[PDB]
Amino acid sequence: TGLNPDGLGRTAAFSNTSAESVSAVDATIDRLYAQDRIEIPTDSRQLFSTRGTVLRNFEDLSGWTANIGSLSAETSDVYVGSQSARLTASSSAVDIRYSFGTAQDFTGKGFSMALKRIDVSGSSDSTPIKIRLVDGNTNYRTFSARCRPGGGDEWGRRDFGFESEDTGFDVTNVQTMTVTTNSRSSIDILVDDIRVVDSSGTGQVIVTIDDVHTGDKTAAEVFGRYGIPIGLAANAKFLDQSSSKLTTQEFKDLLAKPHVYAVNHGYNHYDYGSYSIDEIEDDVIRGKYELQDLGVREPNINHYVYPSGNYAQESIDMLSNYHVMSWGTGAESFDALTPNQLTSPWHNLRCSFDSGTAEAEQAVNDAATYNQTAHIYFHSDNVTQSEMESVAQTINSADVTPITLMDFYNQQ
Amino acid sequence: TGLNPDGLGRTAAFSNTSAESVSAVDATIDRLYAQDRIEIPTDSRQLFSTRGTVLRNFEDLSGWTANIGSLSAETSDVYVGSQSARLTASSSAVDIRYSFGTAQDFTGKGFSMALKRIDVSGSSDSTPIKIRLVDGNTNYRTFSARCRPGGGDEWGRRDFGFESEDTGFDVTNVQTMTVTTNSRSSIDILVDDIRVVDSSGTGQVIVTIDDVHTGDKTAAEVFGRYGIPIGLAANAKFLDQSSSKLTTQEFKDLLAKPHVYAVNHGYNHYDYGSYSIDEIEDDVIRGKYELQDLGVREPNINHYVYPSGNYAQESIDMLSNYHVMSWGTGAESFDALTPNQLTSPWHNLRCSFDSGTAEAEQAVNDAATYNQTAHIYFHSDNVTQSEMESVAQTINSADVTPITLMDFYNQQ
Amino acid sequence: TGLNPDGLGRTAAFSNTSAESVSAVDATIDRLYAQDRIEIPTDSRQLFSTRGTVLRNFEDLSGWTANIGSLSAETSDVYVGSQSARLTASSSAVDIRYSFGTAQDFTGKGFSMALKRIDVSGSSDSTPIKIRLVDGNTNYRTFSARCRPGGGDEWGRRDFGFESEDTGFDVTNVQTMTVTTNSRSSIDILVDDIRVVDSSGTGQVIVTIDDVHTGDKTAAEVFGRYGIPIGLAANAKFLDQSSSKLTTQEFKDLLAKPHVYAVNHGYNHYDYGSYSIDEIEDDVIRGKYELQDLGVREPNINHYVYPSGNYAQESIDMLSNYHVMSWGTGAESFDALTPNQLTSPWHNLRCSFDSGTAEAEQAVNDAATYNQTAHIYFHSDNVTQSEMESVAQTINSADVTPITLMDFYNQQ
Ligand SMILES: [Mg+2]
Ligand SMILES: [Mg+2]
Ligand SMILES: [Mg+2]
Ligand SMILES: [Zn+2]
Ligand SMILES: [Zn+2]
Ligand SMILES: [Zn+2]
Repeated sequence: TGLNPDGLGRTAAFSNTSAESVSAVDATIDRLYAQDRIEIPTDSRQLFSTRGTVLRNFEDLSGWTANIGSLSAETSDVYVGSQSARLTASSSAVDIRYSFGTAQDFTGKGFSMALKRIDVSGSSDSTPIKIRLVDGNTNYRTFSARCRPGGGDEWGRRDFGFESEDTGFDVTNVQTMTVTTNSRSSIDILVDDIRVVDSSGTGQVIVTIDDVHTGDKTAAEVFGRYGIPIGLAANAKFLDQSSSKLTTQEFKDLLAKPHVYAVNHGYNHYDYGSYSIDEIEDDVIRGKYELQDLGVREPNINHYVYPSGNYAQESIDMLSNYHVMSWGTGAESFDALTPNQLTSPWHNLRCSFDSGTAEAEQAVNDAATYNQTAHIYFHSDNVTQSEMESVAQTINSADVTPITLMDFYNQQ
Repeated sequence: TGLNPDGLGRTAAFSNTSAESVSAVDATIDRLYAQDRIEIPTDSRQLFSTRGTVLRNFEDLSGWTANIGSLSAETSDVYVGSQSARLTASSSAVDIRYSFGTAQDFTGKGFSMALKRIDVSGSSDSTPIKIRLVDGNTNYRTFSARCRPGGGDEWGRRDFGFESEDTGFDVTNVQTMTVTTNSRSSIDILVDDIRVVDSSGTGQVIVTIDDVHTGDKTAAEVFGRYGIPIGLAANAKFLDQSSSKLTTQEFKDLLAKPHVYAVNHGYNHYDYGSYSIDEIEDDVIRGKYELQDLGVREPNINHYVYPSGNYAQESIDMLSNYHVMSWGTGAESFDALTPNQLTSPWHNLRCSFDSGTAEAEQAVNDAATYNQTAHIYFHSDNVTQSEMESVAQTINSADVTPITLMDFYNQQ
Repeated sequence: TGLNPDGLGRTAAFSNTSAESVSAVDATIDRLYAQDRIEIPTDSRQLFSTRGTVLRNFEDLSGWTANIGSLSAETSDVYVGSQSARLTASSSAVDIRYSFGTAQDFTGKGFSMALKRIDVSGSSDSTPIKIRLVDGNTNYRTFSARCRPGGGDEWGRRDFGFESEDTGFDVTNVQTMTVTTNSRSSIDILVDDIRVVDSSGTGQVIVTIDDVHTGDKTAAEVFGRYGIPIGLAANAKFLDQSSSKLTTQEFKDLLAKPHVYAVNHGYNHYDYGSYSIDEIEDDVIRGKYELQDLGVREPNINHYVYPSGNYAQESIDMLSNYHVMSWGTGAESFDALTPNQLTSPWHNLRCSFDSGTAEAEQAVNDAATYNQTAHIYFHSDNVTQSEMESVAQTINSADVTPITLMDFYNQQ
C-alpha cells in the first residue's frame, strides 16, 4: 500500500480502487489501460486552414472588377490580414473577376476559399458559390461549394469541388478567375483568402451509408463486389429498434467485413438546431462510447457525420473535443467533390444518391477526370439494389481509388 | 478539496490519492501524466485491408481457367463481395489463370490477396501460394507468400514478396496472371480479392534481432558500420538470466545507440498454441510495461514480433489491443519481401539468416531491384561476425533505404 | 457501486470520486476524458536519427586527407559503427577531404552529420561546421551548422542548411566532399555518420514569434496579409504582466485567427544553464498545462522552443517526455535552413531577424532556390512594422510553401 500521500484534505493510500466516475486534476499513471478515448487530444479546426499557398488575397481590391452585383472592402470583419471582401447584390447574381499579369497553369491544383454568410434570401436562403477559371479562349472551368445558414454563420473555409467545364478549356493558359453566385433578392456574403492546393495524386471515392437501415446488409454485399469500403454512419440507439434497422449482431458481423467501418452519427441522431449544444454533446459522447463497446476503435471513431446534415461553428467547436472530421449533405456533384488536400475537415459536404445515381456518378467520373476526392452517401432504405450496383460498377470502371475516411484524414 | 461529488454509493472528495490499481468507467483528467500506454487506441487489423484497387475479383469465375487442380465458387464463406474462389486439388498443385481483355502494365505495382486454409496435407501441411504474371513472350514473373496452419485458419490478406523472374520478362506488357501452389496430396484453400498497390518508391530493408542474446553487441557494431537500424525483438525476463543474454545495463546502453530500437517479443517468450491466449496476453502486457520501464517508448513499443513465429486470428485479435503490427518467420526471399504498401500489418513474415545468409542477401538484392520492402532477421548466437558483415556489406552496396519498423508503419 | 475490489491494503468501491492528484500503477478506464496530455507517449529523440542513407561512415579513414588540421580514428567514443573521426587543429581551421570514386549527383539531396564538441577555443567557444561539396570544375557548394557548448556537449545530429555556392557549381557532377570549420586557437570535435536525405520537394518557411510581446497583434495583421502562419512561442506567466505583453483575451483572440498557433516556451521562460533541470521541467509542465487551459491543443502543444535558445542533451532528455520537437537560435541564413527531412527534431536552429531582415530574407530565397526548409524568428518589440512587411512580401514573392510546425513534424 505504502503510507498516505503528502498533503492536506482527505488523502489515501489504496491498493485497488473501483469507481464509476473519477475526476482528477492530475493523474500520474504508470501503465494505462484506456484504449476507449472519448475526448481526443487533437484539435483539427485550424490545422488545415493554412495549407497550400494564398493565390488571391483580397487585401487590396484594385485588381478585382465587379462584373455584376457589388464589391467592397471589409476591414472590421476580417478572416485573414487587414481586410476581407464583402460581396453584395439585390435581385441579382454577384460576379467579380481578377485578371492575371501572366498566363496561369493550374494543372493538378484544387481551390479553397474563406466564406461567411451575412444575408441571402430568394428562391433559397442559400447559394452555390462558384469559382470560375477562364482560359485564353474564353472557355470556363467551374468549381463550387454551398453557402448555407448555420454552417456559414461564422467564418469557415470551403474546399471547392469541380462542377463544369467548357469543352477544350486550357488549364495551362488561364487568363482570369471569377467568383460568382446564383441570383437572389438579397445577397451579403464575405469572402477572403483563396488558396491553391496540390491535388496531383489520383482521384478518390468515399462511400457512407447513414442511419443503420437493414438494407446495409445488401449494400455491403454489393459494394463488396469491387472492394469499395463503406462507412456506416452509425446511431447506436437505432440498433435493434425495429425490423427496418440492423440488429446488434448484424452490425458487429458487418463491421467484421474488411471493407465495412463505422463512424459516429450520434447515439439518437440529435441534429443541430433541433436540440441544444449540450444535448448534442451528450448524443456525441454516448454515440462514441456505445460504438466503442461494439468494438469501433480509434481511427474509425475519430470521424463524425452531421445528423440530418445540420451544423454550425457552435457544433464544430463542441465536436472538435471528440472528433477530427465531419461531413454535411448536398444533392449535386460539386457537393461530393473536394481537392485531395482539405483546408477545413469540418465544412465539406457529401452528395446524396437517395434520389437517383446521376449526380453521384457524375462526381465519380469527375473525381477520376479532374483528380479530386468524391464523398457520396445514401440511406439503404431509399436506394434499390440496382441503384447500388450502378454506383458500384461506376466506381469499379472509373480511374479512382476507393478509400476509407481514416485513409483520407491520414493523407492531410 | 471541495465537498463530495454528486451521487449515491460511496462518494469521496480527495486531495492526493495513491493506488496500485484504479478501475474507472468514466475518468475526467485535467492533466494526464501517462506516457506508458499498455492498451493502444488504434485497431490496425482492417485499416489497410482496402488499400489500393481490386485487380482480380473472384466474384465471377467465368474468366478463370483451371490449368491444374479444380476451382469453384464459395458463397457460404466469403472475404469480400458475393463470393470467393475455392481451390481444390489432389496429389497435385493447383494453377488457375486469368487472361486480360487488353495488355496490362504492372510497372511499380505490388500485389496482395485474401486467403483461408481449409486443408493442406502431404510432405508439409503448408504451401507457397504464387501470383505469377506472364508476358507476351511467355516469360513469367512470380511473387509469393505462405499458406500455413494457424496464420491461415481464418481469412487474412498476404502481401506478396517477389520470388523469381524469367530473363527479359516484360512487366509493361502482361497478358495473363496465374495463381498457383506447390504440389500436395490434398489442397483445399479459399482465395478472394487480389489487390494492386503502388510500390514505385525505393526498396527498403528492416533488420530484427530476436531473443536478446549477448551477440547483439557485436551485431550493433557491425550493422552500425553502415548505420542500418536494428530492431531488438526483446523479452525483458531474459535480461540478466545468463552470460548468453544481455544484462539490463547492456540492453539500455544498446538502445541508447541511434540505430538500435526495441520491439516487444513477450516478457517470457510465450508463443501461440504452446500457451493459452490469456497467458500470452499477460506476457504481451508484461513485455510492454517492463520494456517501457527500460525506456522503450510509444512508436517503438507499438510493434510486436511473434514468439517462435507462431500466430493465429485469435492472437491477432488479442494483440490488436496492445500493438499495431506483427511479423512471423520464414526461410526464403519471398518471405522477407512485401510491397511497400501493406494490406495486413499482421500476416507478413521475415527471412531468417540463422542458417545461412543466402536467402537474406537474395531478399536485399530483390528489394533493391524490384522496389519492395525486405524484413530480415536472426539470433545473434546462431550467426558469426563475418556472416553479419556479409549481410551488412550487402545492404550498404544495394540500392535500398535501411529503415525502422516505426518508419515502415508510418508510411502505410 | 458493487463490492470492494480484490486485494489487501485499503480497497474501496466508489461511485463518484474527485481528487486533486491521483497516482496509479494500473489504470483501467472504460471511457477517458483526458485531451490535455502532459506526458506524451512519443519519444522523438532517435526516430529520425537513422533516416536516409549513410554517405560517409568514417569507419575507414583511408579515403580521407587533411587539407589543413589533423584527423584520427576515435575508437573510444563512437556515435555509430566501430569508430568516429576526431578532428583536431591548433591556431588554425580544419578542412578534410574525401574524393568520390565517380561523379556523384546530389540534385534534390540534403545533408546531415553526427557531431560532438570536446573543445573549441580562441576568438570563440564555437564554430560553424561546413559540409563543402566540390564539383568537376572546382566550384564549391556549402551547407553548414553550428558546433556550440551545451547543445554540442554530447553526440547530436545536425541537419545542414545551405550557406553558399560558387556560381555555376555542377550539383550533378560532384567529385569531392569536404568538411571544414572556422579558424580557432583550439579545435577538438568528433564527427560520424554523414547522411543523405531526399529534399527534392518544395521549399518551406516557418515563422515563430517569441515571448508574447504586444507587437504580436501587428505581426498577425502583417503576416496575415499573405496567409503565412505564425507560431507564438508562448510563456503563459507573461500574459497580463504589462502593457508590453499580450492580455489573456488578446492571446485567445490571436489564436482564434486561422494562421496563428501557439507552441510552448516555458511558463516563466526558464532557460538551460540558468536554472536546474528540475526547475525547467516544472516550467515546461506548467507552460504545457496553462496553454492547454488557454485552448492550445495537442499537435500545437507538442512543440517547444528553447528559452533564450539554451539547451543540452540533459534538457532534450527531460523535454522528450513532454514535447517532440525543439528549436534553438542563430544569427545567419544557414541557421534557419534545414533539409525538408530532419534527422534530429531537437538540435536544429532558427535565424533571428530582430537585428535586421537580411539573413532571414537570404534564408527565404535559399529555401526557394535550393529546396530547403527555413525557420525564421523575431520578437515583435525588436522589429518595426516595415521590417515585418519586408519579410512577409519576401515570403509571398518567393517559391516556398509557408507551413506550421505541426505540418513540418507530420511530414517527417
Ligand atoms: Mg483578408
Ligand atoms: Mg469475393
Ligand atoms: Mg562511426
Ligand atoms: Zn442520420
Ligand atoms: Zn524469440
Ligand atoms: Zn523567449
